[PDB]
Amino acid sequence: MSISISYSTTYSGWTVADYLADWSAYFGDVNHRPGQVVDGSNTGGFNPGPFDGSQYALKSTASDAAFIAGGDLHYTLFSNPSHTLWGKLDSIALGDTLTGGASSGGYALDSQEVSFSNLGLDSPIAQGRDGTVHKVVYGLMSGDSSALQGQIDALLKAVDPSLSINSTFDQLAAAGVAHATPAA
Repeated sequence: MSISISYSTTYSGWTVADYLADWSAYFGDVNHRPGQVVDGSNTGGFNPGPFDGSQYALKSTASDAAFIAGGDLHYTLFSNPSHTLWGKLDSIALGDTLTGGASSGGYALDSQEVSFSNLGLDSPIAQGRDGTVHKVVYGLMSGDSSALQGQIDALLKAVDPSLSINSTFDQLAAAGVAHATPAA
């Protein structure tokens, strides 16, 4: 039930908060909003889709950044409550260069920098766009990871009250929550 974090050794001395503030700005905002949607540019994709998946993945339109959201996710499109992403969010993986899809056995990052697993998030359809899953993932699409940061901060303090998003990855490794992965 405890949050698990992976990080490239490159980020060992970063705080989680500082990494996510930079990642949000580096990915930027794909502008998935009325009158701005561009299929194959700023929709992302589900595995296996078309409107539900064990993964939802999106590449930046500003940089090589990409994320993969993992769990059991559902998008309502026009159906009440419209344009809601709901369901279970277990993991967020952040890095560069999205590959794959259903036919490849899933989505993958060429360079996975950081991931957060065992997030334990579950938002029902009835909450619509006010659901935590919706707000966490939409923040990643739109250059504001405040919602994700708050959920990670809460999960860390729940493992041990000395931990927070102001901890470095190396501090979270010493606390048994985080695990170093190979550098790009």
